[PDB]
Amino acid sequence: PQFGVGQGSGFY
Amino acid sequence: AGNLNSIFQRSGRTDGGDARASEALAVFNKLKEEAIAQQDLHDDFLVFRFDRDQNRVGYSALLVVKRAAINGQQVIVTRPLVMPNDQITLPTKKLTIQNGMHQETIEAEADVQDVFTTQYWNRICDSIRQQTGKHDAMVINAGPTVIPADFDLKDELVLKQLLIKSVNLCDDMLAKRSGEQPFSVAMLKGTDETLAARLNFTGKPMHDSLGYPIRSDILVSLNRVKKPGQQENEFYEAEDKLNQVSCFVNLEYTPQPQLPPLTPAIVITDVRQAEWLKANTMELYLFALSNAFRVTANQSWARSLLPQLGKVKDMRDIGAIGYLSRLAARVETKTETFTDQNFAELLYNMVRPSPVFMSDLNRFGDNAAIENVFIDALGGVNQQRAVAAIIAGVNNLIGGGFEKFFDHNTMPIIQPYGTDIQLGYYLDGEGEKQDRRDLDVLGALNASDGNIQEWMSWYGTQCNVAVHPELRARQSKNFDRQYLGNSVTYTTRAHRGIWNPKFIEALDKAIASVGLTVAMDNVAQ
Amino acid sequence: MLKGTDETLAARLNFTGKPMHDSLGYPIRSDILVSLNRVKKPGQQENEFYEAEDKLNQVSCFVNLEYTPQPQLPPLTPAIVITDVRQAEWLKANTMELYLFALSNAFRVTANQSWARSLLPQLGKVKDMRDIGAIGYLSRLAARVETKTETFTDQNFAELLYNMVRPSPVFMSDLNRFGDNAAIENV
Amino acid sequence: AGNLNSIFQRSGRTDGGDARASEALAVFNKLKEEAIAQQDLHDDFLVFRFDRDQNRVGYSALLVVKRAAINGQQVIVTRPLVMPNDQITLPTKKLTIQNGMHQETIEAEADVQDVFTTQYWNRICDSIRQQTGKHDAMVINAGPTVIPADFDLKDELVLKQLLIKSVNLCDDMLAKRSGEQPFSVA
Repeated sequence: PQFGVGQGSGFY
Repeated sequence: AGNLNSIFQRSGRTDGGDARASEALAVFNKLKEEAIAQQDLHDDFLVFRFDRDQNRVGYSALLVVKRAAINGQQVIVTRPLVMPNDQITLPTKKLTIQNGMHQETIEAEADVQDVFTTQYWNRICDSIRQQTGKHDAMVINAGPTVIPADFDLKDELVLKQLLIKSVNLCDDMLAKRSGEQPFSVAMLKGTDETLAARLNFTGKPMHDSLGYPIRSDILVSLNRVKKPGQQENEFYEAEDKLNQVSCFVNLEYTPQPQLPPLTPAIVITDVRQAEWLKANTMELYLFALSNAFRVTANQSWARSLLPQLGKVKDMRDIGAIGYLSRLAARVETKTETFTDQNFAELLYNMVRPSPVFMSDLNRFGDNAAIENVFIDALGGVNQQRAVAAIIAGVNNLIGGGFEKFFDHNTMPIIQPYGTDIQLGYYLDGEGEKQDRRDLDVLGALNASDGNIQEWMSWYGTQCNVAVHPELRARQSKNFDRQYLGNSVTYTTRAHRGIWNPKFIEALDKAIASVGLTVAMDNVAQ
Repeated sequence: MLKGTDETLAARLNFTGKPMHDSLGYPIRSDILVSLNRVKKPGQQENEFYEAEDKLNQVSCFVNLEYTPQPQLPPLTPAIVITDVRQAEWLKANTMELYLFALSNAFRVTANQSWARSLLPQLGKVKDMRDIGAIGYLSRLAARVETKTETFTDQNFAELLYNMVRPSPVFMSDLNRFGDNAAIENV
Repeated sequence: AGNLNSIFQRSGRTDGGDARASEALAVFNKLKEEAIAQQDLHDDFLVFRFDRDQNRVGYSALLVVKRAAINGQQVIVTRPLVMPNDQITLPTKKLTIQNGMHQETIEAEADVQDVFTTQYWNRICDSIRQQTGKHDAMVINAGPTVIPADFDLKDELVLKQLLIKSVNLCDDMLAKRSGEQPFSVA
């Protein structure tokens, strides 16, 4: 139902 | 207590690290050196061990690390390689499920999705700084992946290739942070060059960076842009390929309040550039995705559903479709009286004419640095940023104008499919690895041999997402033991989503509209 | 740095019948291992992301007996002898402050009469050396006390201590110029 | 592919290519080190790889390289060692011959003289420059040679001598470029 977000990088 | 790490780590070194992270470091350092000796790898970088003992993770990992200073900022790009250890159990998480008025808790092991928390990453970054000396560095996430406990560590070839691929990606991300120029149709659009493409009805699986099989019914091959009459590049031999997309088509049994009952669910399972190209960027990815669209837009995917006539062991034989149809029976497809015309009729009555395009999304896959933007684009705190990155990537391909087809803020690029994906493989009668996804709708109908009640119990498990996913995962595993066999190994899980039809319209039309014409090789069926 | 608002300490006295080993694998005698742990309130903890342990430090003590005849007091005066001082394996540093904090673990081994458990008999041993029944040779009995058998009671044990062992031990320690703590022990 | 390779070869590396060429690079590296240890050769030269999957080559080669700055010009001197492989098929020339009144075609595999074209040389120039970092250097062709497909790589003596001789030829060409005084009857 919800979207968790990990520590992505470069694009943001 | 956890704040005593500020004292614990102030000075000195210790004797520690798990047996797999120890062995993994030793083989990876060996491989680095051989790659340098053979001149395949450049000697500009470091490999590091991240310990569960020395620092704050549940699972140890090796870190593929490269660095450069970019416009005064120290930048490090890291691609973690998780090392699960079969002898080490991390305390489980409590999954409390509110089943209406009944509350029950299931305890379960943390998978790489649960392990790779935001703090897990932040701890990886801190350890690297301790190991590189770059205490003020910024660290780029190239996407964690995992090298599973199960197999023997002696496969130097694969391990070498993992380092090679991981450093490739690290160089890309330093470059793209450095402002490197994007992939575009303009680079392909020679004034004397054109594209062409075909659908491969493979009869075989394709394999990820660790050698595990990936389901594909159709491999779409986009030919190298070129033209007869161009200057030949000396005495050369090459495959005329630019890129490819791996996909499969299921037949989902879907609701209706006149359409037939099954949906042609076209699923992308992998996106690859031709092997001669080294870089992996969003523009390259996005351009290749148009390969799946053409599967149903210009050509007809339904050929992939033909039964393997003459082969007794076809677990996904189309004849099974008769169990969901009004026949409530397997269609006799073993017989000399079964024709192409009869096949088409089964589909006329059972399968909807309008294709649906969706894809897997895997934060831990071979393309994780990129998969992550497409995943965050599904929803969450940074959806707007992920979407902005994706639309920018297509505009880089076409020179602007994606926005002339649709509003990305009214039409988010990828929607959730809800039911997520359990990945794994099973062994066949000769011991080969096959994708567990084979028990799809036709697969499951043959597995139960027409027992529709058994099929529907399974089918509801794979569709009703009001049911907590742990409950669904347990029943999915129960069904594999009964129908697939006990020789089943589970691998890293993944998300699925639906590509917005307007994203698709804009990508395909925008490329065609700027003149990068592609011919179909299968000019007529 | 230890006084967390969500953190307290607690300790356990271990009476197990096994030795410790030093830095080159040689045995160390002790009767009691005093283990001091970090206990946190069950809210958010750093360990939500990792396997974790609460050991802070440990002091290993031996319980001795000094014979002090009076030509009255029970003839044997016990002592708590520190045979080793260690920090938890999590802490790489070894300093004076850490050593001193850990020493408070020996002090607490004498809470109540816990330290005297080291003087008990233990299971099934036909002829073995730390048997309290040997104490009967210095006491009026001039004989070994039948302590290893099914006819020896808890009450008889308590009586051997009441008459032969003084209830309050002397604290002392062994300082090794060449041990791993030598930088500190030499002070 | 060439329009893309400009930038998408810059980021990342791969494995692959002819195993015989990899063996040849490895035996030369071994011999190089033995020669340094025994003081037969100075550790002042580099050996690079020229390979199929990167350069679309026809035949693979090892490249022996020396460098000097001569009157301000950075100069790279090299001697390629071409490596044919009996297990690898090479594309042929289609030779149309007017045999009297009728044209017939004979196909033949390109030989080392057909493969080592001016452009092959230009790609050697560029490949070495990228591996040495001297992107604006002038490159001297010291005269290539060949290590034929047919035979055991077990003749370390021959391979050692080829390396020594290649190094010497490279030095003579730099010496010419720098104005070294000629041999004369004087």
